[PDB]
Amino acid sequence: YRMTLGLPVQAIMNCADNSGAKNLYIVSVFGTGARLNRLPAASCGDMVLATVKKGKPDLRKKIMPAIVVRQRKAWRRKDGVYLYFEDNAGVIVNPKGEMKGSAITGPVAKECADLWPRIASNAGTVV
Amino acid sequence: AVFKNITPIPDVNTFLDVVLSRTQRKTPTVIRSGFKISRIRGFYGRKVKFTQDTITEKLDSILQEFPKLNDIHPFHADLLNILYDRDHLKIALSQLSTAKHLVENVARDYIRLLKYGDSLYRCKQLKRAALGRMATIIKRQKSSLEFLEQVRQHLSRLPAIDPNTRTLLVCGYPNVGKSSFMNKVTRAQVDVQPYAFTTKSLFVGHFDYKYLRWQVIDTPGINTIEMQSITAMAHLRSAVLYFMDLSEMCGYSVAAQVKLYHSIKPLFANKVTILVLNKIDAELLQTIIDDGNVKVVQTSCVQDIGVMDVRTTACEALLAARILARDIEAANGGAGVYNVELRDKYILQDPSWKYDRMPELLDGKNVADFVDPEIEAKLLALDEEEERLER
Amino acid sequence: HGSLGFLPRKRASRQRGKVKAFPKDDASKPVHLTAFLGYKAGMTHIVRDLDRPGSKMHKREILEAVTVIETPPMVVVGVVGYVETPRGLRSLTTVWAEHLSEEVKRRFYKNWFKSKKKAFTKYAKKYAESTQSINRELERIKKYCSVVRVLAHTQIRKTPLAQKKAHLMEIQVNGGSVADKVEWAREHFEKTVDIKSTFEQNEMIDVIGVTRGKGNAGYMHRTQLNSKIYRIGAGDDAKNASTDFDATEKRITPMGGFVRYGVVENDFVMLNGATPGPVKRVLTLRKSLLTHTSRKALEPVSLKWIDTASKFGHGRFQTPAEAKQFLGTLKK
Amino acid sequence: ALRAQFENSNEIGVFSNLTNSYALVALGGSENFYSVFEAELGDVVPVVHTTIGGTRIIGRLTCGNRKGLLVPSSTTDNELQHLRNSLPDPVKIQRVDERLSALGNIVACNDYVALVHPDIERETEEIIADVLDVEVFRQTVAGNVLTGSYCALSNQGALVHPRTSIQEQDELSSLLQVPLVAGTINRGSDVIGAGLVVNDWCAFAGLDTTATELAVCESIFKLQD
Amino acid sequence: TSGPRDNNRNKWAKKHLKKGKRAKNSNFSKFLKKK
Amino acid sequence: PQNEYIEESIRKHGRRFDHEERKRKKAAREAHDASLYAQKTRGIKAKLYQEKRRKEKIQMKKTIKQHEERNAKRMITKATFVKYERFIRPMALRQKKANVTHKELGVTMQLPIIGVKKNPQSPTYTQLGVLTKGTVIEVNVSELGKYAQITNNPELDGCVNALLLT
Amino acid sequence: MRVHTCYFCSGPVYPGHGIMFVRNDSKVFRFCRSKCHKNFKMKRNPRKVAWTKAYRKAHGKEMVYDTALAVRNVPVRYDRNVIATTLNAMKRVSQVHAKRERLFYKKRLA
Amino acid sequence: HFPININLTENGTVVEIRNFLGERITRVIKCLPGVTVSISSAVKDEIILEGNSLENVSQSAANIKQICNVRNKDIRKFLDGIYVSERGNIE
RNA sequence: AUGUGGAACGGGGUAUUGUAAGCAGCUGCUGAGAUUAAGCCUUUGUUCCCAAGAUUUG
RNA sequence: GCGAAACCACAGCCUGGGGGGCCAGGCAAAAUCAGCGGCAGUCAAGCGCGACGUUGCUUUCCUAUCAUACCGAAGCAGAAUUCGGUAAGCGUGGGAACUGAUGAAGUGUCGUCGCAAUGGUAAUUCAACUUAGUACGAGAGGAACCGUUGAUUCAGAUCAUUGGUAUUUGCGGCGCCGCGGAGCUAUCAUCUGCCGGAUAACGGCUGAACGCCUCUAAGCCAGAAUCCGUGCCAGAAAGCGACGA
Repeated sequence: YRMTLGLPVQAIMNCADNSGAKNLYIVSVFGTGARLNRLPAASCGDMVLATVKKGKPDLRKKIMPAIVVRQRKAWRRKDGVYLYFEDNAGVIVNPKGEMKGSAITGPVAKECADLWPRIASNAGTVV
Repeated sequence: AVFKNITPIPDVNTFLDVVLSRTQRKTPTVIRSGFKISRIRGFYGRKVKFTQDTITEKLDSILQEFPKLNDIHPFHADLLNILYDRDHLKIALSQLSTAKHLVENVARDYIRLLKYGDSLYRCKQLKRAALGRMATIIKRQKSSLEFLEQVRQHLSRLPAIDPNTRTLLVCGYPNVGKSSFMNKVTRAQVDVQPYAFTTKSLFVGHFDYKYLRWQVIDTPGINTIEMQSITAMAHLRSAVLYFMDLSEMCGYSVAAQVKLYHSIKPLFANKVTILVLNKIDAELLQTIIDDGNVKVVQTSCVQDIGVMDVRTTACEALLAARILARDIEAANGGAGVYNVELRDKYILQDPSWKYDRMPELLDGKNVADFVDPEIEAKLLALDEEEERLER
Repeated sequence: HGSLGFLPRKRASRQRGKVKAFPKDDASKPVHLTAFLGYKAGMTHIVRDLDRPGSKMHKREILEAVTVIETPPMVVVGVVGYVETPRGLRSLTTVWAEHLSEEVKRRFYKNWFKSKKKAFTKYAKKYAESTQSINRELERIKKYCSVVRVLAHTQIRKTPLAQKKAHLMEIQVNGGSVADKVEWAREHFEKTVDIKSTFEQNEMIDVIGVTRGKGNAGYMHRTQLNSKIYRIGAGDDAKNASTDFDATEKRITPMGGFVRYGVVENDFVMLNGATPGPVKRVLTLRKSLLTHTSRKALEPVSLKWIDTASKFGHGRFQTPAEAKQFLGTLKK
Repeated sequence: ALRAQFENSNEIGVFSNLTNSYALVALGGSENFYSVFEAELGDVVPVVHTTIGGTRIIGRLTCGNRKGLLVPSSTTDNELQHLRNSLPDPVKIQRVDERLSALGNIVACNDYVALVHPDIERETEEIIADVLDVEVFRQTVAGNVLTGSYCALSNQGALVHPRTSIQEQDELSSLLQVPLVAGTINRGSDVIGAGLVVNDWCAFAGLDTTATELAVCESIFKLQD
Repeated sequence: TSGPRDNNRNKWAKKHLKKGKRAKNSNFSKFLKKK
Repeated sequence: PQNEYIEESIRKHGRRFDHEERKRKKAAREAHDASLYAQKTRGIKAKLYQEKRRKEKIQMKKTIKQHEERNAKRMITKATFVKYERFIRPMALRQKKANVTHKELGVTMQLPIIGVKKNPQSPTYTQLGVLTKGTVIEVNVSELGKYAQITNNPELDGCVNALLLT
Repeated sequence: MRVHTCYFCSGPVYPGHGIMFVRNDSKVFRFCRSKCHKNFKMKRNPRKVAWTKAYRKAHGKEMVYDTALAVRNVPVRYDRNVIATTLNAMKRVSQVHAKRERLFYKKRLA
Repeated sequence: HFPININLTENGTVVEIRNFLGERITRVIKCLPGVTVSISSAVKDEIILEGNSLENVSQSAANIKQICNVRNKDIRKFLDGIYVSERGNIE
């Protein structure tokens, strides 16, 4: 169930949730193997840690769980049809898996939809 | 202690055996005579430095696993003090870290001594000195570990307390038949015999009453078992369940139990009691009934009747105070290997066309995109239209 | 350089994939074959439903990357017989059939068109004079044999190639008695034993070959294992490529011919993944060694739709038929 | 009343859907969950285990009522053909094209009225009025357009978000013309519609559903009888 | 998991190969041997 | 887990069907198991097992004797006590207290060194007051001034274990 | 599989090859060709690209319409004979499409 | 709680055992050559095995004792299992 | 070292670009033109070629 | 085509032992080319001390496993944890001519076919579904087997789908730009990676020494990520066979 891995750590992605944050500096990737000559990355559907760069001051300088929604990288789907979204956007979640934003804005991958059901109900325009 | 999850306390020499074995396994056990003097100094030094760290590892593991008796609840700490001489246990804990601090200083003294190593055999004597002298410190603390393991056996045997939630304390005559009602109430059932102090240990039994958890808290009948029952009843947000043998089938007089109830009336204060007249089917009671807060219930312990009604009254008083498809899949191919067939699960007319496959697309066009219900009549009109267009 | 099982890295000897091991069989089984010979047409892709319970796409539609292999009907021309010795496995008698084509007679020769073409002349004479001499050697086969293998060479005329020498291979017959195998061999001499009687479209193949020379990496023989057959097509039938879900008749040969191969007219096997060697290198099929119980083989296979676009370039059409109605009328 | 989990978690309302006339069970899961609905209402209504767009989000992606069930645009026609085979002729099947595919997570439907998102398309609202034949109300459930996510709907009751105002709850209950319960499912979770399933004759709750919350749901939906 | 020479992954497989694939293979080569 | 709330419950639940036959056979097998455990064992772990075995043999022999009786650069690299100071003595190497064991009392008690009476190595060592075995050192005897001879080599040992000269 | 269309080249979209990109407005555009993918990247008009069908469409160079044979978000029940006639309906429709477009090509060339 | 299934096959040679602590593992206990085992009918949960060669008979039941051998659990609480009590002659 | 043989072209398919020159009043010719094996395919089309010298070994 | 020079006891295989040569071994076929604990005291085994005891303070290799496999023991219900054992195979505590490519020659010569002495090896861990909210457990927690599906690393191949190069000096536009086939490239893309015995600890059965007993003494079973064979890689260029003329 793997996707394309091209989003390395220490990157700025859009906090597309309704939590009020705008930008987030990527921090960590969960469950990533020790791979040399290739940074530990994630795609739309992986739980990651990031520190909010822009947005609320309480959210800023505070790392929390997050999952990628919009995939700027060519996420080669299992259906074969590749998809190139606008940019790299995501939504912050709790360590248990509760999305911080009460609403969702932007696109979220269907491959990411089945993994996280808490963030699935927060979105209505799943595309 | 309730959530102890502490490691067992082994023999000190056995603890020293594995620790020395850790020095025999983790440290480099070979030291060449041709190596550098400082390198040889660190061979016995860093091993001893790890040995003291190993000595500090299990000791701090024992220290962290040792809980604070003052941090325990008033009913938990007093019963623990009544269990295995917690004052002497804390003194051993006081003798544990201080000796560990003494072990820390002796190792630091030897480390500074090892910093000025001169000869190989002198360091070899020094390497023997710091290990064995600290082993003598382990040998000095001989009986300290003996009391911890039994306490570790006691704390593991000691269950969790449910004072914060709604609970029910059952105290009175020893095995007066209300314990049988208590055994019929909760999932955990305590065994009783005709002997005295049979229900010496408290029973942690989970139960619910009227959509509210009712914890049956067992207390020994009134020593050591009753003193623990006194300490548990001292600090508890629960009600009393005084079972009085009306027919003296519990071996105790009603006047002796009521006077004891009058004696235990200070501990029974600030709580709605239950004057369970046990052994109904088997004067001084009016003086006990003068309190008013005791729920006088006639309990036929011989006939085993009246427990649920008392459970309904006391809990309210406590509330007043407060084949299948999977079966088909089990026979077809098991879980994760059997496939479900949806051809039979169809409302189509022709069953032969139901199990048959359906052409999704043809000639570069989606066959379903141009498929309508009246397409057969439309195609017949299409064949006539093309014939008319040709004519 | 960590897979020392494949070190040392030196090039292979035989351009044709040499079979080393042969599957364990019984005398209770009926007589059947193990090996075969095919050619590397090229890689393609398909779509197919997935009747695999317990997977994340159970009863879904998933692309699969595949490989069509050009497989002609296969000409058996005789047998060899092995006796078992403390020194290994020696071959006792080699008995051929009476007649050979020029293609397999090109195999024995280096310059067939220059030379006198006189191979197998006098052996055909003793075939006509005395078949009881052949009986004598066959009498020595059913008396003293343990492993029977039959000869074989490819119908390379049907394959559109400039190579005219046939490729000769053994196939070990498996099943039945030793006398049954010689009975099966002498009743199939000089004919062709076709591919559709070997496999059942649900069996897996461990295809072998020599990998692609890289202009000393490459040209090193491999035995790739565990590739699944999806369709043993019939070259005479024009419905080979067209599945039941895309009834409209179409051919497996893509437009503009295959890249580096060209056109395909004969039976093919539709094996997934890949195999060693470049396009139109000789290729070998064989049976599995252990009866493998993965559900990837125990499942049925029923295709959905095949892509036959122009691999030369980047085509966007299935057949030149449907292209013209999708396009307008050209200036032609 | 049923208290179980959709294999993975207790949020069973997101995995599978259920209408008043048929039940849309998902595919790819274990047969126990399908047998759970089969033993519950299989003898009454149909329960078809089928995937929606090759995914397991049938509960929150499509909306359905006693009249019919409408699904997103990207639904597979073969799945629709499977749906048209599984669902009866009286069960209307119609695909809806919109920029928001989650009909179940953003729109709530009942046997008499419907709760629609304030940002829903007019053609989508008219088609929903044509198919489901219920009084659609394009509004925001507790300020959220995800009406199906923030609230649950049933025939003999309704479940509203606990964060909504009581005056707004009384306004929404009057708009729905049915009793609404401003509570939470799965013992205080944020999933209301996906945290509890309720039909006209049965109801389903999660494995993590509270005993009091389930009792609040059965009283609101009149499921005690 | 298990290893190459792991009997745990091989003892259950021999019982798993008694049913499943073996009879289907016998059903496969029967029609293959048919002319 | 054990005797409290398990054992009596196990009494009502029963034990293993062969809980006694397994122990006795293992008990009888131990009489022959100790020989191979003494024979096939090798290395330091065997000597450790032999250390307890030699202790057990000694422990049993004493018990057998009792039962029979019952039946009847210019630097100072050595430890010091604290131009003329040509060498260098470290602060950590300097020792001020010593475990002084009285000859008559036998009380090994840590006491401070009042001074260094005489070092048997060299007068310069006596001038430097280095710590060594057999040296005469002044020690305060008020809490017991007295002299003492070092009975242990504090260089290789690291501690000044000295016996009172009186 | 319902085949999509090229967003720029206006041709059909088949399985395997190509790419399907979605916009921020939930507008999924599928380009069947890499040049068409580059055309959508370069944002050139489909009717202003001679190599695209929209240019011939909005210039009179392509056939406008052909309502031959007198012929879907609603699912319906399946029938063997209904689909059989639907299978035969596409053959005559394609034949009429070949004849009508040829006459349209005869008018366009003249 | 979970009764252990036992099925005698091949004249009692192939012992099909299952449901040991409700486990789905198919326990096949092939008897030694020359010994016949059968489920005793007088006493429930009793298997009577008889034969001429006692060594092959005794090792087979010990193998049966090693077949459903308990592991990865406390032997005290988990106490029900397969045991051998009667060992005697056929006459 | 004479064949459904080969070489050089031509034809066709296939694709890459992008509607050719030029004509008339941006449009129609013009989804045209060009290119496509040099490690694309095909060829009943045209022309040409072929009856081989030397060496090694029995 | 012209054409040195340095240098030159004679030289050229490895292991061990007293270096190239010696001793004992492994072996050994031409001819060439490209990379390269102490002190004090009390005892007392025994021969004045005296043991165990008692009293005073202070790249690769190697297992000695850091996880994975398997078990043993423990207040080990379960989970989780501790100790011990096998175990260095693979992962995550220490040590430090070689590989390619031609090549004559016994087999009368050439060619096809397999044979196999030997040389190397391979897979790896992680988690998801039931099987379970079950057994168990007051509750809270929560088994294990089989079956199934995944993910990571490594290895092996593969260039349809996606990407990069233009000496296709190929197509077009204004030396510049758009495209750029093929070929090439890629966890940038894609497919595959297995099994049969024998064993360590350990658990056993039978059964003497020693009339009992005893997993042992002769036998015997089960039993490890363990080893050896299957399979996989190559084929002695002085190993060999059948057939073709």
